[PDB]
Amino acid sequence: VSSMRPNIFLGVSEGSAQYKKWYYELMVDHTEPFVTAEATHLRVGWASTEGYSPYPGGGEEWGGNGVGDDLFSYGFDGLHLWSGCIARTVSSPNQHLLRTDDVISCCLDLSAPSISFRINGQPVQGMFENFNFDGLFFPVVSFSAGIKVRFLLGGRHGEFKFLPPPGYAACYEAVLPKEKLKVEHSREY
Amino acid sequence: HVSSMRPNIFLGVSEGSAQYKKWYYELMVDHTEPFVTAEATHLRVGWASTEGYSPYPGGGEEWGGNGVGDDLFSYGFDGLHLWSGCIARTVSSPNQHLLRTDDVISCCLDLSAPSISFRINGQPVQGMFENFNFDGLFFPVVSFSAGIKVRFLLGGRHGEFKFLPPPGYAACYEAVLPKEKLKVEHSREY
Repeated sequence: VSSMRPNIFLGVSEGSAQYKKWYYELMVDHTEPFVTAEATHLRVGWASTEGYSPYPGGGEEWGGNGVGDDLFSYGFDGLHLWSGCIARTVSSPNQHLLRTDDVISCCLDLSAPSISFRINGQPVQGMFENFNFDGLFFPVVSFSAGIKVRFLLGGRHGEFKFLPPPGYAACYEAVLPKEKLKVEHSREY
Repeated sequence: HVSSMRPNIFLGVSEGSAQYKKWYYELMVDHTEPFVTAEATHLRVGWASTEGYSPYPGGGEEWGGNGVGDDLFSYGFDGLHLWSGCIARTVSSPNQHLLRTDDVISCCLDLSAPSISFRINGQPVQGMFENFNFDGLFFPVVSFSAGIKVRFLLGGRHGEFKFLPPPGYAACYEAVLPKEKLKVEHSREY
């Protein structure tokens, strides 16, 4: 499984009076038809830097693993929410596994805290809430071979298809000052 | 304009056993564009240190994905020049040229010297990096403009070298953390 993420890192510093509600969308451009359902993986959501792999000297690195396959990430696959390698079904209109032209809205509310999703503008009935966190969250997607997706982070270069829920800010605005917005892709060698 | 790639191989000094202090990999250039006037190209390969990561709140540190040699924590070669701190140092080699299709660049990191040196199509590049501080962990890295296609040859089954590493050098592939899978990360402007 491959993974992609932008360089957008969201957290709370107590007393900083930060913006705490963040929104982005993912558009699915292509999935592979001629592959089996067990060989297909497409999940989108959020992950925490607390899930990084440790290195000598206190270093920590993103592992690029499947969204929801650990205790520090939270994914949606169209039918299910994933966390801790466990899937749970959630309802949405016309619910289906993620496919070409789906637009997934991803919501992170660090004041709750909560994570929720929309599919093609419509609420997904089921959320993650009151999870403990100790790190920074980033948008993330994981996918099997040949799948093509794009982050829509807001603004001229990734316009949202849907209006964010009240109180939510566009993820592109959270880039660190002086850094350029970039997308990182991880794949097995 | 410029993208960057790296494997998850991190090389550094420790107080433990250190049979291998000299590390080697190759980069194969699969495609560069022939000469065109409407665009300038960029292709640099070498090494970077985690000390060049960008700091984030809470002590986080992230790879910036910037051009190799565009800061004081990375060390790049482009066929004609070595780059560090955004400055180019002219070096020489036989049959000299900016990197092009089918070039194989050897990259060498010697943590005992310390030094970073290069070969091009098997021949030594005359001019190396030597009088640098080498704090942090080093990783192979490449930076390139759009449409350029390159591959790391790190050693191991999936990336055999075209040339023998110089005496005393070990393949980067051997330094993967034992619980990690070998992956390549690609950074691109959004």
